Amino acid sequence: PTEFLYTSKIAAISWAATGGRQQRVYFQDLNGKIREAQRGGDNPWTGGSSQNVIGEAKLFSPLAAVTWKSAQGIQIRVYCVNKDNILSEFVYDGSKWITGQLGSVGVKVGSNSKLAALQWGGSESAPPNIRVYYQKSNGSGSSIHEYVWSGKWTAGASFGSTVPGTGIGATAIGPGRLRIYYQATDNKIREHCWDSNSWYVGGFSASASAGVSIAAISWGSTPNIRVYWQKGREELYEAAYGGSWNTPGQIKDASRPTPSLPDTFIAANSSGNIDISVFFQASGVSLQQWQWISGKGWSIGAVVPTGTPAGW
Amino acid sequence: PTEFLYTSKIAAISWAATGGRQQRVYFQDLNGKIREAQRGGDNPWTGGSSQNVIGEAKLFSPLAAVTWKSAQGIQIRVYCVNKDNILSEFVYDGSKWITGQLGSVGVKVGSNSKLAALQWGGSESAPPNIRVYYQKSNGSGSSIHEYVWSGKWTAGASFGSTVPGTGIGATAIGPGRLRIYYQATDNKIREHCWDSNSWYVGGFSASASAGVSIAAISWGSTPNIRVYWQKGREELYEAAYGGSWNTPGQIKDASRPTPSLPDTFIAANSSGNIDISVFFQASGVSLQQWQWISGKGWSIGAVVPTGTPAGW
Ligand SMILES: C[C@@H]1O[C@@H](O)[C@@H](O)[C@H](O)[C@@H]1O
Ligand SMILES: C[C@@H]1O[C@@H](O)[C@@H](O)[C@H](O)[C@@H]1O
Ligand SMILES: C[C@@H]1O[C@H](O)[C@@H](O)[C@H](O)[C@@H]1O
Ligand SMILES: C[C@@H]1O[C@H](O)[C@@H](O)[C@H](O)[C@@H]1O
Ligand SMILES: C[C@@H]1O[C@H](O)[C@@H](O)[C@H](O)[C@@H]1O
Ligand SMILES: C[C@@H]1O[C@H](O)[C@@H](O)[C@H](O)[C@@H]1O
Repeated sequence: PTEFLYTSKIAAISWAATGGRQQRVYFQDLNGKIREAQRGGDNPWTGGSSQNVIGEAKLFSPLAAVTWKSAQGIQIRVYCVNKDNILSEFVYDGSKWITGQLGSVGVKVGSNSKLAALQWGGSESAPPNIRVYYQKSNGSGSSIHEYVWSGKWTAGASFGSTVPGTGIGATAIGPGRLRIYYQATDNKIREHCWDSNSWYVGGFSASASAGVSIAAISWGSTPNIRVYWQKGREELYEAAYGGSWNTPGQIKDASRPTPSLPDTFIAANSSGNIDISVFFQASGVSLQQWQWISGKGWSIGAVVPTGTPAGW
Repeated sequence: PTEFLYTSKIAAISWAATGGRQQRVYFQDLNGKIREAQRGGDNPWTGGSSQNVIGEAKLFSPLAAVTWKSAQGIQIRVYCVNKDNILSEFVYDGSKWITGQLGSVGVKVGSNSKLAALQWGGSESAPPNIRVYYQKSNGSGSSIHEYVWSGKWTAGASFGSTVPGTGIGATAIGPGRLRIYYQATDNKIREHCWDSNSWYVGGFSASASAGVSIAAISWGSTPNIRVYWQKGREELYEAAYGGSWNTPGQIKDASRPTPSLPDTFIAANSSGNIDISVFFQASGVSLQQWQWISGKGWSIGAVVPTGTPAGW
């Protein structure tokens, strides 16, 4: 066995770095602690142990993460909720892990809410623009809320009517161009857009099993968007936009059918042009990933270490 | 969600009492603590909360339990292993929970070993005869070992060649008549017997999926024996002896197929003539039970409470 909490949420990020793609994955352990696992290039994963704790949150807390490069180094922000359901934030300032200011704002989240976050603009010469999405109530037909950081935290918009505790996918397809994916009350995955001056319902739409976990990534000038969703113990689905949307298809391995455990979640990251990883929770309890090798295809990759309890 | 540890082992006992059947179930929480849930007659289950901790063991520790009535009241013994894989025992002396003497004997157990225990003779006027079964190594072809309590703890016999960390079912079909069920290296469930003066291979045999969890109960003058086994996410199997063995059959509900989660365990209890409960771990993560109503049949019964973490 491992110390990976069953039905723990997952958050993942990655950036291209000289010497290879850098990846960081965040997950919760049996104690409610949020751990980090790291990967550089194709070398095996590291971390994921009790020495890799970056913070603590309520058990089964939702998770989201963003990153960008600044003058002080690599910036990372991890969002979660505490035992009182207060949206909280952990900060990696380029050299160490500390607690962010978001917690002091006192944003209350629905107990069964998921989280999603996106960022754009952040660089060595510019400040980041962060958006965090969450829900206030667990009831059916609830909307999605947004908190904005542009110098200080402030409430943003609210939109959509979703299934209870819907999965949420969020990606910045361009500077100031946002796309949010969630599951509507009719079980169809919908899209909300912000291109410059206002929010509006996007054209994307797809049928999915109730309660799927959702993730989204994007890159390029077109731009290209990939939306992923998965119901535990079912196969992973991918919708791809490359100027227009294709027909969603399954990503699977004939020799390893429905590898994820029931009621679990996924997370996806991307960097460069183009590397993609989709994480899921499997028997073990293990943290695994689907990896994309442009041109070739999808294959299940290396297992991420998630600790070993005492006595094993 | 709940505080029930995913893939936690389960132990269950029951006895007939004036005013209704009494049941106690033991399971592990996210912190490694062993909790107790109780049931009297047909009233809903109680306990299972952080206030119902009877002890602590390593995470994913195997469990076994026995009970009998004495002059000081209801006696219960719960077996588990600590973080150093030392077989340990919790004692309910009729009024309170304390630690047993078995731990001081220093019996080392294989990290992936399961546990089984049986008892006979214990009453208000006689001392009990307890037997605990376990394994020393996790390798294929390993044997089963026994520890004996008849005034003091001492090593017992060793027998069989099993699959790694085999499930173990043990029941006293009569005073001094023991039956142990385990899975042999060929995946067939086998039986070992002790009727009076020596151990010997029993006649029972059945094919099963590799790594099934096994439980066994017995009662009556015939006597009657029921052997249960289950692989997580598959259906429960039952072999019934009523003078001779029938053909193993599945116990299932057409409207709730394979209700257990993958890689989970079961436990069974019985009392009177005749009440039977088979516990399993389902989505939730919940502790559920199949209940037998003589003549009628099997049906999934009430859910056992296993706590609610803070923030939910
Ligand atoms: C980039 C594109 O922007 C709008 O046209 C949406 O309706 C599309 O679904 C896509 O998100
Ligand atoms: C009570 C019976 O005892 C022996 O005859 C075994 O071979 C049978 O399988 C059964 O356990
Ligand atoms: C960007 C930083 O990289 C380092 O290697 C890690 O140890 C830190 O936790 C953080 O992820
Ligand atoms: C971008 C800002 O960085 C700061 O360190 C944090 O404290 C704020 O909450 C926000 O994340
Ligand atoms: C026999 C005893 O019954 C009581 O009700 C319980 O509270 C104890 O834990 C024990 O099971
Ligand atoms: C029957 C005996 O009861 C005692 O209280 C325990 O300490 C022994 O280990 C054993 O279980």
